[PDB]
Amino acid sequence: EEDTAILYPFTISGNDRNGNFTINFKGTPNSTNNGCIGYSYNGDWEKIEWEGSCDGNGNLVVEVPMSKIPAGVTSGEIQIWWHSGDLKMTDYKALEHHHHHH
Ligand SMILES: C[As](C)(=O)[O-]
Repeated sequence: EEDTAILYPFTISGNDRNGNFTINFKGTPNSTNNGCIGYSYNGDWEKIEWEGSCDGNGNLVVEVPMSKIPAGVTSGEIQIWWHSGDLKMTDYKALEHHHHHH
């Protein structure tokens, strides 16, 4: 699982579930891609799947409602699974956290 995916750990509030978890990916223009927002919940690893294509500028914005992550969850990993060309996460915003991946 971890070993074949490209990994981006995160932590969040256990309580606040307003808005979206928004993720910016940069990659080959017109590539197709998928992955998840994974997290631990009561000792299970749960996955919210995402998928999309990069546009002509190489950009892919993924939006996942925060409501999909159960209350009490405080940590996880954004993962890239399939990437037809190149893909990397550059940024995400969840709740009050504006994160840049250097
Ligand atoms: C605010 As930061 C250190 O997660 O880019």
